[PDB]
Amino acid sequence: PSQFIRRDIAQTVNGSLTLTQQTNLSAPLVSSSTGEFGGSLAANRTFTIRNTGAPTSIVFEKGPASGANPAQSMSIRVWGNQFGGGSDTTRSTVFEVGDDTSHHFYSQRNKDGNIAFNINGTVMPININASGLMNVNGTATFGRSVTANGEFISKSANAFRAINGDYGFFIRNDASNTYFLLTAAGDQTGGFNGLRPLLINNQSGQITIGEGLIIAKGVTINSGGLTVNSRIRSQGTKTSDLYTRAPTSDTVGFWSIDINDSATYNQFPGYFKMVEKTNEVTGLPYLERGEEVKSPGTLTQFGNTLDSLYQDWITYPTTPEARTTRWTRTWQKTKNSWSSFVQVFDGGNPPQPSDIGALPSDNATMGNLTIRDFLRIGNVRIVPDPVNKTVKFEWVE
Amino acid sequence: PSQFIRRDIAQTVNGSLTLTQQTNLSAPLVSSSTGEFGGSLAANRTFTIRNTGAPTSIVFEKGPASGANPAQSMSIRVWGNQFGGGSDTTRSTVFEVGDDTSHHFYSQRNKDGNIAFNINGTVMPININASGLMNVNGTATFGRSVTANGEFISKSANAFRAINGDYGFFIRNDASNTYFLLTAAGDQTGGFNGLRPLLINNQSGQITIGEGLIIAKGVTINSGGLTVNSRIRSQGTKTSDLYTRAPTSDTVGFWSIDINDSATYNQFPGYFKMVEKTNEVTGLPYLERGEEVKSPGTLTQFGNTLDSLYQDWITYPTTPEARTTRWTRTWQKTKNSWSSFVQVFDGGNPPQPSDIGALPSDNATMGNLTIRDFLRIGNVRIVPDPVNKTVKFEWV
Amino acid sequence: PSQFIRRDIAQTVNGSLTLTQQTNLSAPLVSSSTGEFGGSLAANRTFTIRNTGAPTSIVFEKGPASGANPAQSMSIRVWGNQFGGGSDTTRSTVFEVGDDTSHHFYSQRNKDGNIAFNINGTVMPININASGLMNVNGTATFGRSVTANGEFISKSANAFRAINGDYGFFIRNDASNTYFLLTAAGDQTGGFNGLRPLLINNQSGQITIGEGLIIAKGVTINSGGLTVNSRIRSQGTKTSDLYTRAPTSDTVGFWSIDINDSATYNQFPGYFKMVEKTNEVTGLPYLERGEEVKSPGTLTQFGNTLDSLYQDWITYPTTPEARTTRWTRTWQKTKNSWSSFVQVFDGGNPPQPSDIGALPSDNATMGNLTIRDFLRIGNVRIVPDPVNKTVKFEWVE
Repeated sequence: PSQFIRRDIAQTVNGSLTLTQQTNLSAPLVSSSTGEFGGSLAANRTFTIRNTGAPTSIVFEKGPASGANPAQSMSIRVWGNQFGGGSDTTRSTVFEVGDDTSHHFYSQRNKDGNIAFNINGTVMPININASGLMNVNGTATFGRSVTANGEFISKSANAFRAINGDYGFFIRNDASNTYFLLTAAGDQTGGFNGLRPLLINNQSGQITIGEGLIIAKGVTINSGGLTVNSRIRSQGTKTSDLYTRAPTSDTVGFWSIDINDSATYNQFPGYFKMVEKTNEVTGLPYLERGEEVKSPGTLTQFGNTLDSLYQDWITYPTTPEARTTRWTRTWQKTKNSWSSFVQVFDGGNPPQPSDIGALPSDNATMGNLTIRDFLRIGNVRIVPDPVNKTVKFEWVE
Repeated sequence: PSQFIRRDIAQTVNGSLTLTQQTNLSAPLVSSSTGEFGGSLAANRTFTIRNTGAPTSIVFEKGPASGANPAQSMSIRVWGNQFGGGSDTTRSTVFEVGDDTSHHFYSQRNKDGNIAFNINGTVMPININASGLMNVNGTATFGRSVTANGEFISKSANAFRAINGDYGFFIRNDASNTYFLLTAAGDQTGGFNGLRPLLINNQSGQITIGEGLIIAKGVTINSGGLTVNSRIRSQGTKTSDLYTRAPTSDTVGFWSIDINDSATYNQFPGYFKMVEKTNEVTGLPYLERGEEVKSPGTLTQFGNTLDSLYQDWITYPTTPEARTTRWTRTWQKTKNSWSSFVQVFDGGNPPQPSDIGALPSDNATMGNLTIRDFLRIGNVRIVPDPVNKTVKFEWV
Repeated sequence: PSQFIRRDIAQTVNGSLTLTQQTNLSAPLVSSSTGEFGGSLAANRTFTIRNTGAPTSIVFEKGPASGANPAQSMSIRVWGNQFGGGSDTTRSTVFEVGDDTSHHFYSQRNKDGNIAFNINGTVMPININASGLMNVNGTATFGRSVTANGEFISKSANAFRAINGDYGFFIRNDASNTYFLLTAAGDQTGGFNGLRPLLINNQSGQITIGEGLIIAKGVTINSGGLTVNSRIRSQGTKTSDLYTRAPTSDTVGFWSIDINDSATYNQFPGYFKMVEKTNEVTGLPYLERGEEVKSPGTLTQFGNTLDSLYQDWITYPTTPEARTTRWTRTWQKTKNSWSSFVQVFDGGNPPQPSDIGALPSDNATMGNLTIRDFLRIGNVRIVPDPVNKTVKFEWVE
């Protein structure tokens, strides 16, 4: 009648067909319902998951817990919240991959049009090459060098540290001063010890070096002077020829030298032996200069130029009866020579009557003497007697 | 004939069927055409998108703009340009994910066989662990420490900066000199102010410290000497026992001490009062020594060693008629003592006849004198007369 | 009869049907077998790949090597090894994308529940924003500034380097000392040259500056003193008023000045041209002062305070007959004046009899003299003759 199906015209089948043989189609299959295949599936070029009100997804089933199967099912879901009316409408288009516990990753176009790729864990690339910015909130470690075309800036008080062997060296800006500091040995990442090698006042720029300073190749203080607690050893260059050496631009200035070798000090002036004499009349001692004796001594130079330069020589005693005598000379640029050392006159080295043209206090001899008022010999006074053009001899008493 | 579908052998059906009940299959479905399901679809194990000349893709539709739908449709496409597509041939195999506007990301293998994973925006992981290298073209910020097993190199003139509080401190290599510099207060990322704490010349390595230098625990200049503009205060260690103090390795050298306290300066030589007298005969004045007067003074030492060491003591006046006198002594290592201070003779402090063994210029007494030529008394010469065995007198 | 298909009840079919027109479904399609579509395919909302023991995948075919086709096929596979009984069972759930040669990338959740996203090559984002840690094993390069809230630490002996123009400057902790060093010109990334600008001893903190030091705005040594090899030029500030200038807190201390200009040196003491006289009886010479002659000289100051301050003036000869004479003075704080310069007495500049109140040895005149024992004139001794209350004459031969 029409309870059987036609091969030639359109037809509506109201019984469930089971097809036990291969079904072939050469025209569109259009269903308003589901498809289920117990074997594999293939289609040409494009698979489209259609959306009529809910986000689209692919589900990868986990299957039995055996072989190469995963522990959880996963999905790809394409969704957003721009149209959902929540407190957040900024997740405009999201491609999210995850399992039953949480997403693994997603890409997202924000409502602002920018794209994010979120990874819910650790990203493990080989190389990284980012065209834009980097931020990293946690600790960072690099296995090799780090080069920047810009500046390195630290907001940590301990800012820059170099660790090698037993010690950390570091630069610390504590807001008041910037310090160059060192760790205890074996505490290389830790705090500063008690050493204060160098600091810089952040306000004034003034530097304090706290554990001693050695300088090679000269020092010049341009301004402000120098204060020293509590001695200066200005050590002159000691040469065999100090007695005759012309100064140079390198040897001008202040220094002292200990001339302690006889080959040198024998060329220099000595001390003088002194004999303590007694004035017969008054009993007061006076020193009579005796023989010169060569001695070690200190040579001290002063003055800063090849014109302005002088020296002092101060003998020091090394034998039990040795005395000390000082001597002076001045550099004579126009003569290209040192003046001859002259003796300083002092209470240990007094000028002698013959040095100055003074009559000795006793046992004296002279060419001539003029007496205006009287000469007394023993108890006789000799006085002028001009009225008789002679002298009177007055026995006293 | 029969135009009815045989239930028993192979049948080509040439009208459109419309199946209202569940359709079961137990053998392959094989179509040369499209499929469209208005409900969900499932398959076992594997889904293959066949490629007969155009790249394969999955399209995820956006649907109506409501609920949890995305604003744009997305696609996964597997494509390349090694065999076509304009000028680039190096993108061999690309797995691209994106929306109607642009890709979000892709992986590719290039023609040389290397893999890139491109993200068209911000990658936001928790941790990063890269086995190879890193390049970042833009500014970088780190929330905690940054440790490198290698060196940190900056190609920026301002190279390394430590900011804390009001100030940035920084090292600047300007190509000529390397400077340690400071910002103005509250300009911590900015340029250097006028301070010049320290620079190093890049050619000579000579250092200039520009805002003063304090040093503790000693200074030694190994070579090249020292030049100072424009004074040196070498301040000796003032102790109560300076008069008797033996030098030590610490106190040898040059210094000066102001001995201003009588407890100490009373131990040292004073100045001498002096009275100007006039020689009656010549009219020429001379200074006659009187009482010693204790006085503050400057003690200055010279010499660098326990052998080579001497001192000067220069009194300074603190009362209106006070004079000034210098005194000297030498350290005597072998006797373990300072020599006694001796007075310096100078124009303000001349020797006296008593110091030198000389007769005073008048009112004098002596034991004996010998006169070779003549003794004149008033206007009479007393001379010897051999032809008489005595003296003779001669007027004028 | 039942050689045709019934159109109104359930019908098992055992022929192979070939449908040449569009097939329309309005109820589920349920197959135990495969599906293959030579055109495109679409479903609504969800696609599920079922798993009955082997991991699920999608395969994207490369097709012919033409147009916009890829060089290799790709797949997405969701798989694991937790259940496989192998030596690694930690890869619990893996979402893996790759081609015929290898994976490109994968996400996984491990057995510990943590997520990794592995990229088998170079990750190329625009920006990076990591909420956790960063480790990079290879070389790192940064195009702009690098700012850390924490400390920068290097474990490299050469730790921090600033390159500009021809030179690298760097800080090197070699485990013994920390050095500030410089490259040769044009070797900006290389080793140190021979320069030693600054180093810090890691154990003591002592600093050595090796290529000279200039300091401006003053130096103070708080402790430990100063040693200088091998001279000190303490250069006083030379003003026109040095003769009368009161000291100030800036000018106290030790210095020397070369007073080489007559406008200034004519205000200071001169030297004396000396005149040699000869004792008539001994033939021994003695010097006395001739004319004073103004001269350039060295002015040297000593002392540290406005109380404790003195000066020396040492003339230097600039002509044949010129001689060096020294002069001294003391700052008198309570009088607010320098003492008058007084002449130093020395061998070149001895005191005269008239300076000391001594009788001249030659050609002397005095008011009175008392002789106790004898006066001899030529060959006659005049002696006290107390027995005859006079004086006795005694010719001596």
